[PDB]
Amino acid sequence: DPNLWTVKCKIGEERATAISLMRKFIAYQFTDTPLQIKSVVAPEHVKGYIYVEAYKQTHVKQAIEGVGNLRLGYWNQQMVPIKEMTDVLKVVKANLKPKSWVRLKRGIYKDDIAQVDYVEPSQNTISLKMIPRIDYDRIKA
Amino acid sequence: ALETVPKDLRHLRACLLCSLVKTIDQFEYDGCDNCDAYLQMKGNREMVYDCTSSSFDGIIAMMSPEDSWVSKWQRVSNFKPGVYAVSVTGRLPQGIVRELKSRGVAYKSRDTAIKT
Ligand SMILES: [Zn+2]
Repeated sequence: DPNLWTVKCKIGEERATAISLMRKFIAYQFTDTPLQIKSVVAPEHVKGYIYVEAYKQTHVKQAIEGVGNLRLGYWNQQMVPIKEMTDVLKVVKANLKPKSWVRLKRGIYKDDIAQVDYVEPSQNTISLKMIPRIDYDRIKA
Repeated sequence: ALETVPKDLRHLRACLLCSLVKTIDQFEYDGCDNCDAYLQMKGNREMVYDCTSSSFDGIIAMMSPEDSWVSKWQRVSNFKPGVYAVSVTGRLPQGIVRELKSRGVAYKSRDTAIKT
């Protein structure tokens, strides 16, 4: 059973980190310097450090050498105990389902609980059900 | 290979059979690399938007499914190494699951995420 290591990354650059290390692996699997990594875990609920799969601590050091996104947490590679290989894959309740209850972030109905009606397949806009709280143009000028 | 890596981070989805995480251009030009004779999602956009959805989370760089602890837990060890997901929510309609049982493909719920 392979071990899991924790490396430090830039905040905001998790998916770019994963999509860059995957292309390094594919860019070096056929040379004289391959990569000994199995996978790299990047949860969407975290922000700041990622997870990597390797048997020994020298493999992560000889695999992440040369990347500028992982140059900060390069001098230290923490190790998790074996019971933490499972809590990493757990996701608590994507988040796109009709007839559900979402809230707003910007606009006038901030932090107001609404409902979804229809979803646009273009992934551009979404239908919402809220209640207007305007004055019907009586108080404002 | 170079085809299973999504080129752009915008408009990417994940399937409900092998949790294949790619961009919307590769599911239409090439499709599901882990199932092409049972799904046939290359050559159109209705079948790509029908089975494969965007409601998914969690990203893993599967490289050696024959030797890794995560690949056996997600039952993705008999698949091609590449971009996969760990919780792909949703369900197939009662229009493509009936043909999968008669052909010998047991459609499993890949959603390992807990509900409340
Ligand atoms: Zn699939």
